[PDB]
Amino acid sequence: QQPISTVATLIEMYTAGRRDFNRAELGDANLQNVDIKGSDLSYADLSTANLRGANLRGTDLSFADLSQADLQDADLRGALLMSANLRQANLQGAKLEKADCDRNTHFPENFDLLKAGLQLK
Repeated sequence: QQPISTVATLIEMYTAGRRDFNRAELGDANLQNVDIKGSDLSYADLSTANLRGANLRGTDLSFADLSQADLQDADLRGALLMSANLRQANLQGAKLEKADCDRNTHFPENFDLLKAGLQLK
């Protein structure tokens, strides 16, 4: 195997039933409105990815680089965000209720974790 490095391939495999996309290199991927719920994206590079409206429910995004990702209106409910880098992510309208984080998750500056519904882990 190899880490996935293209949208086409990610989406082809995901509908093939694959869910391990550990270490995916998708740093500038256009993933607007995709449904990849339940995928393992831990350690992925999504640093300038367009994830607007994406369904990321129940995904494992631990250690992922989402530092300047566009997550507007994305669904992250139940996702694992421990040690993820969301430092300058656009989280407007994103749904984070019951997503899990830890002391090492880097959220944006004014981001209200309580109102967002985050859980510690």
